[PDB]
Amino acid sequence: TGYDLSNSVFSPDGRNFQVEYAVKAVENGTTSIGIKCNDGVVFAVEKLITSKLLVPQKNVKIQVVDRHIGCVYSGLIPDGRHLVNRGREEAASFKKLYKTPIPIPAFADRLGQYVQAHTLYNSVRPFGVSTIFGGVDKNGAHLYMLEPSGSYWGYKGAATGKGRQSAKAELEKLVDHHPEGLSAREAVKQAAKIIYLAHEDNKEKDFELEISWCSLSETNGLHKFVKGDLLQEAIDFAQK
Amino acid sequence: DPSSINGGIVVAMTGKDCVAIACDLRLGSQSLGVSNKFEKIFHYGHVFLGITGLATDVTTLNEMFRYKTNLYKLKEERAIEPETFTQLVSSSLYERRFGPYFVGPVVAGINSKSGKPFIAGFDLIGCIDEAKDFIVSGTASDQLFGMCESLYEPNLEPEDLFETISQALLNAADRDALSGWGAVVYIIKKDEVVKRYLKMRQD
Amino acid sequence: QFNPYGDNGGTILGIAGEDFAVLAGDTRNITDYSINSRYEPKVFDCGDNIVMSANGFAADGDALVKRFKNSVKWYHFDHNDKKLSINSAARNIQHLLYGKRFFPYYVHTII
Amino acid sequence: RGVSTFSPEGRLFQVEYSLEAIKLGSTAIGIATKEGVVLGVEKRATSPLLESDSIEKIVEIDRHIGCAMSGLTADARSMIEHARTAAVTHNLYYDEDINVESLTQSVCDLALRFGEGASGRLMSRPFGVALLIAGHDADDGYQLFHAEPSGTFYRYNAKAIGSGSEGAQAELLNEWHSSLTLKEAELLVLKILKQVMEEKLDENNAQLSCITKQDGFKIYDNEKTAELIKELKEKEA
Amino acid sequence: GSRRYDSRTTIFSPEGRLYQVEYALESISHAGTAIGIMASDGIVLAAERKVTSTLLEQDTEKLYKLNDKIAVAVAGLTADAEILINTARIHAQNYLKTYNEDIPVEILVRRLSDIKQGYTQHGGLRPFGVSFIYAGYDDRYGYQLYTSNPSGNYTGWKAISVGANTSAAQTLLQMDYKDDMKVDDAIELALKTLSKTTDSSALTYDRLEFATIRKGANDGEVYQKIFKPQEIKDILVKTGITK
Amino acid sequence: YDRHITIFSPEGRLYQVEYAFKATNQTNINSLAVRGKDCTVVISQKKDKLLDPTTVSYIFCISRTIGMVVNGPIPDARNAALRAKAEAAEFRYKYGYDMPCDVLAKRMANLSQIYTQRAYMRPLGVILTFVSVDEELGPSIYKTDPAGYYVGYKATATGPKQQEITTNLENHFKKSDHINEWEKVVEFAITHMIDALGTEFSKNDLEVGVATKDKFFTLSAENIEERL
Amino acid sequence: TDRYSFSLTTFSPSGKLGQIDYALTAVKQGVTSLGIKATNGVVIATEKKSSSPLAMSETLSKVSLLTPDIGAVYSGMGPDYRVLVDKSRKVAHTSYKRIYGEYPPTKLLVSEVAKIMQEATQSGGVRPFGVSLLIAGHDEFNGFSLYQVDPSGSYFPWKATAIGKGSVAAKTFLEKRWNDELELEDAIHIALLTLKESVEGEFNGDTIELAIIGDENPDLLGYTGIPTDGPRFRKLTSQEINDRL
Amino acid sequence: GYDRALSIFSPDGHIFQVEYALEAVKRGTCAVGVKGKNCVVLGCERRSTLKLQDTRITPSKVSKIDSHVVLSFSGLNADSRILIEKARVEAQSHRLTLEDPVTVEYLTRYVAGVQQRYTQSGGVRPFGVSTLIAGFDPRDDEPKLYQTEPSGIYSSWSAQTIGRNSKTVREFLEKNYDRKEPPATVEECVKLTVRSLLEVVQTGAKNIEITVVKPDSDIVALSSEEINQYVTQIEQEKQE
Amino acid sequence: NNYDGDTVTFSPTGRLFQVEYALEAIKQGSVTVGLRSNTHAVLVALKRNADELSSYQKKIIKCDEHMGLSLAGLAPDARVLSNYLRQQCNYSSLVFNRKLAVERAGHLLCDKAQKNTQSYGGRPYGVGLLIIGYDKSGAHLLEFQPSGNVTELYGTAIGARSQGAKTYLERTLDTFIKIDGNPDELIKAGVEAISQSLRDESLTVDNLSIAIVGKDTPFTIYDGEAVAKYI
Repeated sequence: TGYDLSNSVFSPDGRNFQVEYAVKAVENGTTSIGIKCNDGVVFAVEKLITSKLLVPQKNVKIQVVDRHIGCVYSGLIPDGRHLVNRGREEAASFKKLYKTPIPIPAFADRLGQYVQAHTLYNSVRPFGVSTIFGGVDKNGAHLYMLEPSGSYWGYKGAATGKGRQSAKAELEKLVDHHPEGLSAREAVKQAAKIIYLAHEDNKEKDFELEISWCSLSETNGLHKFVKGDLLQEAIDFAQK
Repeated sequence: DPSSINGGIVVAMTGKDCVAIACDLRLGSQSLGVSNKFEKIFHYGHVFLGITGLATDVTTLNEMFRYKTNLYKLKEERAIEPETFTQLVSSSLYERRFGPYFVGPVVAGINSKSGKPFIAGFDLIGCIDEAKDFIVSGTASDQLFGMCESLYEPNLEPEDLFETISQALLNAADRDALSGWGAVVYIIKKDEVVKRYLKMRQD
Repeated sequence: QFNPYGDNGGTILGIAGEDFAVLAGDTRNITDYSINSRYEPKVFDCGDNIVMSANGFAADGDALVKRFKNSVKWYHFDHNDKKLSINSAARNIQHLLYGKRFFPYYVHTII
Repeated sequence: RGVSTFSPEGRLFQVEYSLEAIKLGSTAIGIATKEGVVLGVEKRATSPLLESDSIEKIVEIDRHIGCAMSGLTADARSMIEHARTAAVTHNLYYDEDINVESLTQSVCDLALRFGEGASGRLMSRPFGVALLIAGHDADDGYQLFHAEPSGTFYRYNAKAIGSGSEGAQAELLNEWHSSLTLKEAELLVLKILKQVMEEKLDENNAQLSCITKQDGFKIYDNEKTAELIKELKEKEA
Repeated sequence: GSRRYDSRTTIFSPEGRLYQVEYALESISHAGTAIGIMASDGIVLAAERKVTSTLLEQDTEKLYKLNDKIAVAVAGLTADAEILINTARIHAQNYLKTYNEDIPVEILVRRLSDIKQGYTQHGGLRPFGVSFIYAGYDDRYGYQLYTSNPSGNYTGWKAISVGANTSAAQTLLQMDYKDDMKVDDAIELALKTLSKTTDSSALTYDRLEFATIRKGANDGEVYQKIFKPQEIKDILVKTGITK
Repeated sequence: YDRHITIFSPEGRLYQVEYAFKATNQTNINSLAVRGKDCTVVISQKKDKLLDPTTVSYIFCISRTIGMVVNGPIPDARNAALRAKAEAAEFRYKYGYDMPCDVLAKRMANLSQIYTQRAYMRPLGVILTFVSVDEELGPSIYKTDPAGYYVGYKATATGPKQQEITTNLENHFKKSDHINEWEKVVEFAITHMIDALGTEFSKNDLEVGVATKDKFFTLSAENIEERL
Repeated sequence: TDRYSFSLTTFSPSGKLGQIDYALTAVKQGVTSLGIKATNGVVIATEKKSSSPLAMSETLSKVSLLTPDIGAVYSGMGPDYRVLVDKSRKVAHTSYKRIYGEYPPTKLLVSEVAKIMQEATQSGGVRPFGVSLLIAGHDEFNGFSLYQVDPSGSYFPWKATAIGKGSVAAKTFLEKRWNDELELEDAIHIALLTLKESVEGEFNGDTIELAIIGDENPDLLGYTGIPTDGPRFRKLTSQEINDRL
Repeated sequence: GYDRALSIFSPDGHIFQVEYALEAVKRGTCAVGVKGKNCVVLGCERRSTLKLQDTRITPSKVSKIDSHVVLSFSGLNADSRILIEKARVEAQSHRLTLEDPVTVEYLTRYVAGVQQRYTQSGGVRPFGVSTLIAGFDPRDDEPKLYQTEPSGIYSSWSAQTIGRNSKTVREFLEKNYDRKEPPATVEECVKLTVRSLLEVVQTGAKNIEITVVKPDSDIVALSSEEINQYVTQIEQEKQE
Repeated sequence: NNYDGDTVTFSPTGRLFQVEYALEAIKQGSVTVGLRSNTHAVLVALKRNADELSSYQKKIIKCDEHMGLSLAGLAPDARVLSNYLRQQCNYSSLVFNRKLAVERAGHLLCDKAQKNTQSYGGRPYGVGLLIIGYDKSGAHLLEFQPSGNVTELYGTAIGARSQGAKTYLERTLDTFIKIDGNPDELIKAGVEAISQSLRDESLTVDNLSIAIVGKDTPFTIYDGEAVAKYI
């Protein structure tokens, strides 16, 4: 009843309703997906073309942290940009202190602490974004998803946004059918296919597909967008 | 040296169930005598304090210790004893470890509960020197040491203690250019305090 | 023991005519007895038909010139693109110089 | 609801309420011609024992800039101090008179300071007073501006503020033309003030001031205003 | 934010009143009675103990000393009163240090009143729920009696009462008071007023605090005496209460 | 109201603290801690194909000797874990010897009490169980709650189904303190949990933390299967 | 972020500070604790309740040494008492011992604790402490003393008193057995008898905590050599309590 | 710190705290000031408090801000003391900086500025005081009177009353005070002030205080005997 | 509605009502249109006046020699944002001898707007902005909303009744895309687009303002007689 009007107020059942409302805000965004392959990660996202006056291939959504971390988010885009700026500051501080690129689990913990710190007071608002991020470090490839409550986990495949249910079903089938794993290019094709399938929930507007990847054998452990013939091949595979 | 600008000397001795504290009266700037009525001895209840050094620092420390002793009496509902006042003086001095007061304080008293005379001296940063015989301070400290190591006896009646401390003070002050324009002696018993002004050559 | 200043040499000259002004400068930059460069201009056109030269320690002079150009830009922004006259520029430069009264620019300025 | 809350229509509550407060003030009229700008105010004395010479609704910001106020006139003193300081500091920094529009923009930036400043909170509420700023500069000649606690200012050929602003402005719409002389502007200001004032107009209930390039800002004495009122009465009847 | 939980302790009412100040006065009106009487040669303070009136209560709470010449009687919260008393003691010592003279009573009273008023005007904190009766001596006016309330107002009185039965005590004190009374007559009047206004079976010695400020009594110019329970019992026997 | 911030109710209660206690049971996971007179053993009941199981854990390594288990939501759990690690490191730097388990528990309980007394701070809806083998006290289990209350235990259990485990432990101790046996203590705790709850916990259904004299570590799934 | 700069404790229209009254209610819901002052000592006693049967109740002590000659006990909220004890020890060191070289008297330390408790009822954004404290001490110039401190910062000196659930009955019992001539053993016996009434479970040495301010204990002073150097405060072991039972 | 906006605007454009401060001024005792040909007279009403009040030590309402300037008030007494202290400090500072004592108008403007600042600043409440400021400018023989209000408005006035039944006294003044021929001697001004005060204060002549201000810093507080003489003369002339 | 008090409160459906109220403030402003080609970028603005005796409110603000914007909504917020953008461009030039890219300025505005919708004590801005510029990548047009969203478009319109102009721009996209080297034609296309949002008024020299930037053209503003040839 009255327990939903302020952040960091426990309900009688032990709930924080402002965080749940932030999750509701997240559920109204576009679909973002991440796939973990044998030696890297692939991030894919759908961008709605509200008007034909939007310049194609501009308005980039996927963002980069340091030179090896990829991040995408669903929800209120400015909140995601705020979180990415904070993550860039954290990575810079870690690199300055310890002369090594920040490991992915450490970056995930720093982001989680920052998100969680916004559920502790009623003078601030929880972040309205769910973030799928990851990359490659000395231990290998890592993929994580972070929720508005500050909780995060590592995933074999993650999906968020309005079309999250169908994307999760497709990811589960993909994981079940490939116990050994997937290559980076095959992961790019599958991400294109899954984004196209998940868009079928929202047929009212056209969409553009954006894909990025970070792999040891394809980008030498750096994060790079997919823009050339590979992007067209993935689009053709998805539309097939 | 700020400590040797104004001049002045203070002595303290223990005799039987009694104590004695004496000081000179001169106040001069560098070599010109300004005042012959500058007393360096104050008392807060039954505890006596004599301060040598910069006259400004002497007055400031007297005012500050009067402040602190009044507040102590208000909170504790009893007068402060010499043994606790010594610790208070040491802490007050060490709180200015780097901007120190250029002072030579000496504490003399009789403990109300025990009746034992107590005496102590301090440097400018609050190091405590406890003595069973005597304490000296001022520009004529070496002369005072020479007089006291020869004239003092372990147990003296107040009448004899008066003569001993007075002669030590006068003969040490007559060999110090910056000390001596008058002299005051305090003889302190359990229930009586006597103050005497000595006759001196002035110059 | 650091000596944040230098000399850098150079010579400038300003002459005012009946309907014109002239500001001339040497183009030689030296440290003590070596030549840093033979063509390093020290006279600049700082907008609104105003020319400026701050001769002496080169770093301080460059900083002062950059600050004055920025001041002209903000004067245009804040006053509806009004032309900055020469006396107003002189006063603004006086304030810029006196803003470092106790750590001054080591230059002689002519506009 | 804080002091910086948006209404569902897209407006700030405190600014609208301050405008309502301004609507309760006494009437001030400004008229701009090519021979100078005229400002005029009514002196709303509460009691017969109140000495009207102590009521000062028209103040000088600089030799070439004057101002009149309406509403909570106590709040205007801080803004007047700010404007005088801005003009004097501009003269110090640039050896030139400040433009009227720049001074008005500085005053509006100050008025914004119940929230975020113009360059990135000095008070807990917006001002409750509106200003008529008259001036002359070499770039734009004679100018009249209306400044409001919303941080927005306008330029007017003629403007009226205060309790009787609507009727006075309606009269100004039908009576202002670009060929008005200074004396005609003075008579028009007096006539509109007499129309909007409940009390009978005289040399004590109202005062006039003028800004010219030659003589600068000046406030008329009571004798000159009385002569002008007599001239207006004779001309009208 | 936290705007909902703010009670706005420093705002006016539509009638021009401060709610917190009035409520603190009402809180004080339920505390033990204190009375101050000034005669031509001294001052008497008498505080009737109200709380913690039990047999196993060691006397070892209402009368306090500020300096060697000024004392106070407290009505209200004891801990807030102790805070203000510590501040007043520090102020008196600061004045002595600066000017090498004893602080006049009015200056200290006005300083305490200003401290009280500050909590009423600015900040978001509750006012002090304490009323003080000051009894002091100075070379300007001689013997002085003051009172100060949470509103920050201080007033000088010949005879005053603060506490549970201020109306009845003041009505009693308006009569039977003369400008030429002595210290013993003032003591008798204070005890009689306390006995008449007491809402208890008897006015015993263990429910009272007494203090006098006069001249002499094994002291110099001015002596402050805080009565022991035995002295209070002897005074009660002498006056006629015999309780 | 008094039910939104940490102020007293008319009955002297603090509703936000009680609601945080309720929040401590958001995850239906039970944990059990026992002592073996030479070691300390904690076992937790971790329970989607998309998740990476190795990243899911409620057992933290606060320092070389101190281990922690949390009951409650994972964000507050990680908040507390980071705070405890920082406190232990600061203690070791400042005082020159390893932080003991009981002192760390007291420090965390003091922080929780601060949360319960300050309005702008909300309590953390977690229950913290610290285990170690102290060089002065031997095996040690200490537990702190959102109210600021902490105590040491011979053995303890946390979760929704904690009454059954507590009753079974008390019956075992009455039969007869500690366990007189680290692997044997681990198997004892596994069997105790199985008997208290039911079914057969596979290697993926539990996580085990073991604290020995100079170390605290966590067993892998292969080690847990080896116990089974 | 922290915008709670306003008092959470305010006067009601009737003149009552509600939060302090609620803290007093929380105290009155707490377990019983007692203090008795004899001619040659002071006894402070309390009941030890265990949250769980598997909890080592020895690790939690409701009686705490403040100074070698001053100890304390409480009724109310445990964590508040723990924090208050830490603060009281720190204030004892930083306000008196570092200035005069001696531990403070009982009354001055009680006054400092009362100041700390009062500040929590007027400063912004805080809740008053929900405890009541009994403090027992000895000093050279005042002898033995016992004090009670309330959540509002009011403190009173007591010949004997009790706080907690069974406060009224224990107070009546102690009133009926006061004679101004008791010794330490008599006070300990009276305290045990009064506690036996207010304890519902087992009444032994593992469910009672007793402490005494008595005579100096040279054995509890890990060095020899200074004639003027004693810790009067002493906590009775469970074995001694069982023997006295 | 505490910086809540206590004084804000209402939907009708009013600031309620200022109006309530004006009501607080209304609750205060009645003060009056009159201008003479060469003097200013300030009259105040004493509250009918208990007869056990000591007149020597109680504050006497009329306070000398400087040897040539006095101030009286109506409203809360302690707030008035704060304003009086600020005015005295400012007068000394001005005399220091400009080598001349303040004018009456300058001090009035300073006090009004303090009141306005409290009306506009955050975390404080406005003063519940209205003030009358009287005096003579240095080397000037022109009487000066001014009134200041909680909002910050000030004006000069030839005769003015504040507090409680100030309307009746103001009507009496308007009926009896002539601008063309103000009272010539000090006695006439004192008589007018006393007669105006007697219109609301029927509790006797004991509760009336009179202060006379004359140029070259001539400030005299009349004794109770003189005020009683004036009152007896007025009573005698009342009937015949 | 109890959820619209401040900007730190979500609704049960996950909406920020103060942001929506700021958007409503935008929707009541005068229409402005932005357009661009591969070589030039253009802003067209319809001014408004209080009454006949009043001047018209300015709507176009120059940020730097290669960049400017037009506003719709609360003008002081536009002044604050424009001053911030001027400072950022000046910093880029002073420190790197570099002309700030349009996309980076959009990012900066997004970041500055986001911080005002997540913390207590501050309101979101109440203005929408159309930003034109020319940099090393050519001509750019951006649309900024106070929620923090910034979009890059070929053309757009904001303010009251901007839908007609937006539809006109969407229909004639391929035409104005290729108006390279002919600034007057692009300006006339923009004027025709803004003519679609007029209902009871006609464009005059007093209520029409135009701005243009381009490959060789610094950001320039035309008003008054300077627009008489475009009417």
